[PDB]
Amino acid sequence: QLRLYQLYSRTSGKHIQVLGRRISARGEDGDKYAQLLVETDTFGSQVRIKGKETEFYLCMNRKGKLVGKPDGTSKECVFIEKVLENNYTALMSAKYSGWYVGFTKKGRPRKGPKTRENQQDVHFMKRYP
Repeated sequence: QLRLYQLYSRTSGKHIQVLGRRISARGEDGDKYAQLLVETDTFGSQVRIKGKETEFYLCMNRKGKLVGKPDGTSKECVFIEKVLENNYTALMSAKYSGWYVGFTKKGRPRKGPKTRENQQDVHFMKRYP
């Protein structure tokens, strides 16, 4: 299943942007770089996230850095989607368990190794523009 939406960062107050190679969470509602095509496998656990504008996939490299890439074949470009008890959604790397997609209050992306599930930095709400 394919779906289109935006991811609102609990800490940054803005939406995730796939600007190209660079990833950020400073998108106003409706920002063209914040429109995300999200692919969900038949199990419902794993997702690929693609910026609709740039066509770059959101991925996490070995250094734990979030980065956009044109090629989304890598397992670094897959995330496990968890709806938490607090009703936010988190995105854990499928390649690097225990590492999460996250951002600072200024929308700067965080390093996987330095994250964990209970951090607000890694919490998101889904949004249908």
